[PDB]
Amino acid sequence: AAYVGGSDLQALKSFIADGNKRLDAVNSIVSNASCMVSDAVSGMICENPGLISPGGNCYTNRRMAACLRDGEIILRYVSYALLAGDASVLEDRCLNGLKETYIALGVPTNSSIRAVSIMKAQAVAFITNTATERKMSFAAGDCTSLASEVASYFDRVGAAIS
Amino acid sequence: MLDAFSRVVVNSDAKAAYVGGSDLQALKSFIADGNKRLDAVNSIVSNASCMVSDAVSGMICENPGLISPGGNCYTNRRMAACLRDGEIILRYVSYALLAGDASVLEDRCLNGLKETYIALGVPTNSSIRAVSIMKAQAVAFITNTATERKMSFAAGDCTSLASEVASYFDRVGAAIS
Amino acid sequence: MLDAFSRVVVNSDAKAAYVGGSDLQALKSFIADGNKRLDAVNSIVSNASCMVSDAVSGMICENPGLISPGGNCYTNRRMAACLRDGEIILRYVSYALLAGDASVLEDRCLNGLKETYIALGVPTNSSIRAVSIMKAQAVAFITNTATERKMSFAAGDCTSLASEVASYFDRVGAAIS
Amino acid sequence: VVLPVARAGLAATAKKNQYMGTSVAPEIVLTDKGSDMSRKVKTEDKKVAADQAAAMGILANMSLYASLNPVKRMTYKAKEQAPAYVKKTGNPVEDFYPSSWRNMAPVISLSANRVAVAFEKIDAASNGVKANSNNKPFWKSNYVAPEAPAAAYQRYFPARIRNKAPAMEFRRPSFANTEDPSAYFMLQKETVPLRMALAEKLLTK
Ligand SMILES: *C(=C)C1=C(C)[C@@H](Cc2[nH]c(/C=C3N=C(/C=C4\NC(=O)[C@H](C)[C@H]4[C@@H](*)C)C(C)=C\3CCC(=O)O)c(CCC(=O)O)c2C)NC1=O
Ligand SMILES: *C(=C)C1=C(C)[C@@H](Cc2[nH]c(/C=C3N=C(/C=C4\NC(=O)[C@H](C)[C@H]4[C@@H](*)C)C(C)=C\3CCC(=O)O)c(CCC(=O)O)c2C)NC1=O
Ligand SMILES: *C(=C)C1=C(C)[C@@H](Cc2[nH]c(/C=C3N=C(/C=C4\NC(=O)[C@H](C)[C@H]4[C@@H](*)C)C(C)=C\3CCC(=O)O)c(CCC(=O)O)c2C)NC1=O
Ligand SMILES: *[C@@H](C)[C@H]1/C(=C/C2=NC(=C\c3[nH]c(C[C@H]4NC(=O)C(C=C)=C4C)c(C)c3CCC(=O)O)/C(CCC(=O)O)=C2C)NC(=O)[C@@H]1C
Ligand SMILES: *[C@@H](C)[C@H]1/C(=C/C2=NC(=C\c3[nH]c(C[C@H]4NC(=O)C(C=C)=C4C)c(C)c3CCC(=O)O)/C(CCC(=O)O)=C2C)NC(=O)[C@@H]1C
Ligand SMILES: *[C@@H](C)[C@H]1/C(=C/C2=NC(=C\c3[nH]c(C[C@H]4NC(=O)C(C=C)=C4C)c(C)c3CCC(=O)O)/C(CCC(=O)O)=C2C)NC(=O)[C@@H]1C
Ligand SMILES: *[C@H](C)[C@H]1/C(=C/C2=NC(=C\c3[nH]c(C[C@H]4NC(=O)C(C=C)=C4C)c(C)c3CCC(=O)O)/C(CCC(=O)O)=C2C)NC(=O)[C@@H]1C
Ligand SMILES: *[C@H](C)[C@H]1/C(=C/C2=NC(=C\c3[nH]c(C[C@H]4NC(=O)C(C=C)=C4C)c(C)c3CCC(=O)O)/C(CCC(=O)O)=C2C)NC(=O)[C@@H]1C
Ligand SMILES: *[C@H](C)[C@H]1/C(=C/C2=NC(=C\c3[nH]c(C[C@H]4NC(=O)C(C=C)=C4C)c(C)c3CCC(=O)O)/C(CCC(=O)O)=C2C)NC(=O)[C@@H]1C
Repeated sequence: AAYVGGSDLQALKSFIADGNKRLDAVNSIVSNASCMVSDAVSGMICENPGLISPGGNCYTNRRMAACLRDGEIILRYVSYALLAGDASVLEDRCLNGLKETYIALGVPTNSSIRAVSIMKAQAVAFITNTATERKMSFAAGDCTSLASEVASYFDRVGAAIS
Repeated sequence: MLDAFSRVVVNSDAKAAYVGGSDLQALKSFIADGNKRLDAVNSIVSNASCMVSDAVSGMICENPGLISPGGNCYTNRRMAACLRDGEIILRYVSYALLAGDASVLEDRCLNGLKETYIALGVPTNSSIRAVSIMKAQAVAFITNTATERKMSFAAGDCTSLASEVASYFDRVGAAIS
Repeated sequence: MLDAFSRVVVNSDAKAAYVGGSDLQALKSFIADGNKRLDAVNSIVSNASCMVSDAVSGMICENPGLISPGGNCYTNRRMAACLRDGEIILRYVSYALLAGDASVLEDRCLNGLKETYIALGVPTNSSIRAVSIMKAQAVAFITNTATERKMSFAAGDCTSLASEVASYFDRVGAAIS
Repeated sequence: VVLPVARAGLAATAKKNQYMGTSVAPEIVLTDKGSDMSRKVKTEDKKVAADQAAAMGILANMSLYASLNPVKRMTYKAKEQAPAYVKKTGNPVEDFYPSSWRNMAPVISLSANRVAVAFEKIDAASNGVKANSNNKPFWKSNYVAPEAPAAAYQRYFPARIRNKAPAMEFRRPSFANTEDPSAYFMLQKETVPLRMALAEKLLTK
């Protein structure tokens, strides 16, 4: 574990002018991360109700608790990727070996992509403060560059499972 | 066959669930007469106590022999079982109206109900008369022609749901026949 | 013991007596000339159906006008009542033989009988002939001189018991005289 | 001259991601109270847990949505699941209404923006005796009755006395001059029957 604050935090903010903007975009995802994963996986089942049918992959409480875990593990790496600005840790630790794992278990990759697609939609609403149900208080300005970057990190997830 | 909900409730996983909030509003998009169908269920469920009490008492009026000495609604438990079954029968029809499917009504409730009733010596002809009285109050409530209690509704036509409920009760009559 | 036997036949709330082993040996000590008396009453009860049918069939053979219209054995109801009375009288005479006294027969059977037969129009002279046949039958069975049945006994004389039973039958004809 | 299991392990280890079977994900928490001395960012690897309790809420609520939706009912025709083996007993009361399912019925509750369904055991009663009082728990819990059997003259013979007579039966000891515990006598009373079939057969002859 590491901590950065005070005078040392201002040093890391000096390396990139959007240091406050980048940190304000991680605080809109980790504050809503519980609502995001719960809505993504639920929205995956509204679209494809065969997942909670007999023979489904989200039938039984043990499997869906693992499905809910996976969207959280995925989202935590993408949130770390935004804070760090690089996809290196996301690719090396989370996405390397995921698809070979999923085919053996029988996890459907196409519906798994739908959940990641919803979280990417939920992410850019929170970063750009355009959510219809909830708002956050921000200094006035434009974060369109950062919200584009988060979309790119979700597509590395989708590419790795395709 | 069951549906998605009753399959989890027979597994003893969860006994209750709710659809609400935004997810309810998405459910409205995939149904025609969505406000209408939830309104017709409300008219049955909010009168569930009065409907059953009217039905079995009407069965007593139509034939007094059920509370005869040597009858079958003699002793306090058999009468209480009569009120219980009429309540149980009614609530499945209210769920069948909600999902628009007789399957859970047929597989869970109606399956084998007749041979049970023959084993208990239940008069099946009079059980018909209870569930056919319960039909009459349902169609009266939905079309809002009910004399004693009037509901407040946005205007429209509800013949379709009125004809739908009469089919469901008639199916119960067929299995119990 | 024998007084309690008389209460068992007279009372309406008397536990049906069963007697065996040491209580049957006690009874054998209490009855006067016990084994011959028990063998005398056994010979009656073992033939009682043939006795009553033959006695009524005898009184009818000798006066067939009893079966003509206006005859007091005409119609099935009358014939049945006559057959029934023949068995009742035989049964009370068999208890008088068991007891060695007429009191149960007099008190329970013969008191009031004359007046009922007079009131009903039952002919007492032909009744006395039915009784006289069952007298002859009873004397024959007790002395083992019946024509078409023999019973098995230890050798001896039972003429005292036959003479006693004759006195009980002769009492029925003197009461309805 | 080849060890295949050793080659399989070494080839697998040289490519396997160490993190893939551990569910460890980076946690981020940021503190900000509007002063430059308060702002602090920390990161820490932490294993993500499976909350089986909250998974029930999603599974229950969506399956109700999946059943009330009528167009997903045809574009997604779900599969029949065969029920588990439970032995049958021939009585339809226990075959068709076993105690695990018996008396359950769906309560429906409709509110502003909420539709809720709950399966509940429906009890009702008369006086203070309930319908399911027949099946009370064990912690809330005799002699046998015998089988029942199938007048101007009245001054002389009352109705309680008419046609009533003694009845008697015997069994002498089986062997001459010898004791026998199987020997008996019985003394009783009974009303003589009408004998009407024998009286008809005798009247015909
Ligand atoms: C099935 C019935 C089904 C779903 C359930 C649900 C899935 C879904 N959700 C969106 C859009 C969004 N959901 C968001 C999450 C939340 N909003 C909040 O206020 C709280 C904090 C949080 C948890 C509930 C967000 C932020 C969005 C973004 C846009 C918006 O505000 O609507 C979608 C649409 C995805 C897209 O935009 O393409 C879906 C599919 N919807 C269902 O129908
Ligand atoms: C014996 C005396 C006997 C009665 C018991 C009674 C039985 C009976 N009931 C109906 C019809 C209806 N009962 C209804 C129930 C009620 N109306 C309300 O407002 C409350 C909430 C509720 C409880 C009292 C309803 C709605 C009806 C339909 C009538 C209508 O159009 O409103 C019937 C007639 C049904 C039929 O056989 O066709 C009977 C026989 N009547 C008795 O004689
Ligand atoms: C008309 C055709 C007519 C008669 C009917 C019949 C009536 C009658 N009966 C007796 C005498 C006896 N009847 C007896 C009965 C039986 N004997 C048996 O062996 C069987 C088991 C049993 C049932 C049929 C007996 C035992 C006697 C006594 C015989 C004896 O004399 O010792 C009589 C004659 C005596 C009398 O006059 O009272 C009569 C007339 N007889 C008919 O003629
Ligand atoms: C895009 C996400 C938003 C938006 C974001 C902006 N925030 C700006 C200034 C700002 N934000 C913070 C808080 C943030 N910095 C930290 O160090 C911490 C965490 C420890 C948090 C989470 C600060 C401190 C600041 C600086 C101003 C201040 O002192 O309050 C900002 C202005 C640009 C800039 O200052 O660099 C923007 C644009 N605003 C939006 O409208 C979109 C939706
Ligand atoms: C026949 C049964 C009735 C009839 C039914 C109608 N109801 C209409 C509108 C309406 N009803 C409700 C309440 C109901 N829908 C819900 O979602 C909820 C809560 C879950 C309940 C139980 C609502 C909210 C509405 C919509 C109100 C609006 O118009 O904005 C209606 C109009 C058309 C429609 O929307 O379906 C009809 C015809 N009305 C009658 O007169 C008969 C007797
Ligand atoms: C006139 C009745 C007979 C006759 C009868 C004799 N029987 C004699 C002995 C005897 N009889 C029985 C049966 C009787 N005793 C009972 O306990 C019961 C039923 C519970 C019955 C029906 C028994 C047991 C005995 C005792 C001898 C034995 O069988 O072991 C008997 C001899 C009496 C004596 O002197 O002790 C006689 C004379 N004999 C006749 O010749 C006429 C036709
Ligand atoms: C939900 C969004 C999906 C779904 C997911 C399931 N995943 C299951 C097991 C599983 N998942 C992973 C990958 C995951 N674990 C990690 O450590 C990493 C990151 C470093 C990732 C992101 C693994 C390795 C495993 C297996 C090990 C384990 O059980 O924890 C799973 C259960 C499979 C089973 O039935 O045995 C499910 C259901 N499945 C779906 O259909 C939706 C789309
Ligand atoms: C009143 C409308 C009727 C009638 C009712 C009676 N039912 C009796 C017992 C009984 N009922 C059922 C079926 C019921 N149980 C369920 O779980 C559900 C479905 C969800 C159904 C609809 C069963 C299986 C049984 C027997 C088991 C039990 O209740 O403990 C009953 C008592 C008779 C008895 O138990 O011997 C009555 C009186 N019968 C009538 O005559 C009127 C018309
Ligand atoms: C057969 C040899 C007769 C004959 C007999 C009939 N008796 C009729 C009625 C009757 N008999 C008695 C006496 C009887 N009942 C008792 O309870 C006792 C002793 C405890 C005895 C000895 C009574 C009291 C009655 C009237 C009540 C009843 O019927 O039970 C009878 C019916 C007459 C009629 O209804 O027409 C008949 C035929 N009848 C004959 O003619 C021959 C001689």
